[PDB]
Amino acid sequence: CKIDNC
Amino acid sequence: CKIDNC
Amino acid sequence: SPGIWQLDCTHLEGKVILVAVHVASGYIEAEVIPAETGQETAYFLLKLAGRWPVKTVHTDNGSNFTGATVRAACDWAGIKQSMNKELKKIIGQVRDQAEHLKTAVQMAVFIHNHKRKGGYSAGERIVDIIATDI
Amino acid sequence: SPGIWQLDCTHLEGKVILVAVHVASGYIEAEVIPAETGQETAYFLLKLAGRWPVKTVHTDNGSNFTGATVRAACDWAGIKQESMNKELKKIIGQVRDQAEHLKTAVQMAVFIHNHKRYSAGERIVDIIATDIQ
Ligand SMILES: [Cl-]
Ligand SMILES: [Cl-]
Repeated sequence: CKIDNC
Repeated sequence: CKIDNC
Repeated sequence: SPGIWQLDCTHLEGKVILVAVHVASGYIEAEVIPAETGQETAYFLLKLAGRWPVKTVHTDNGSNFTGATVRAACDWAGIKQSMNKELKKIIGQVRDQAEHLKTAVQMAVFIHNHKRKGGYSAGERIVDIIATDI
Repeated sequence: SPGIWQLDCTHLEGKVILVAVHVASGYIEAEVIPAETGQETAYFLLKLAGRWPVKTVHTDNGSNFTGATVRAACDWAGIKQESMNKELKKIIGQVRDQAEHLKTAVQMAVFIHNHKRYSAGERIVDIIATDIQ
């Protein structure tokens, strides 16, 4: 879970 | 002369 | 509250514009984005939250808010989850001065935020409200 | 002095980042742009000038400032024409793995920079508010 791709 | 292409 | 913003979308020329309004002052931040997606919406909010003290952002609660990435960005940044017409009116006044819609939008933002009657502009009102709150 | 900004460029992962520093407060606006061109630089400044009361922007006076487009945008908007880059790159490196795209990591760094504790974000509003008064 990234801040731009969760 | 536009604000983005002069 | 000084920390409260309203986020809406509007559409011109087949493109999407997101508009964030600081509710207490009428100050706006707006951008053309490539699609009305969670990822684009999350990025716009992350950007906003870095520039102003954003506590709550009221949104339309539509398709681009139901996913994982807005929720993750908002968590990270500590954000809890007339104007469109006005802004399109100004965009129309300047549109022919720019090749690209994005430029016209930012000219409109400038106009909107710096316009004043003699009293204050929206840019002046937002700073005055946040400073009084500090 | 409230109206004075410094614009610089910095480079990471083969991309270009423009950094605008409000000199009196240390508040920053930064973003990744696709190339260090007049047109991209003009658009960044136009954006900035719509958000803050920008009187004077000090630049590096390099290749992206000699052309027609920057001049036109600054005119319109009424703008007259290393620690920080290093600081911002440091923060970017701390968050980088939390984002797919560099652009996200930059805005996380902006957030951190501006809100770290007064904060820079608090200082800029205080300085501008005192000026309007
Ligand atoms: Cl929306
Ligand atoms: Cl530069």
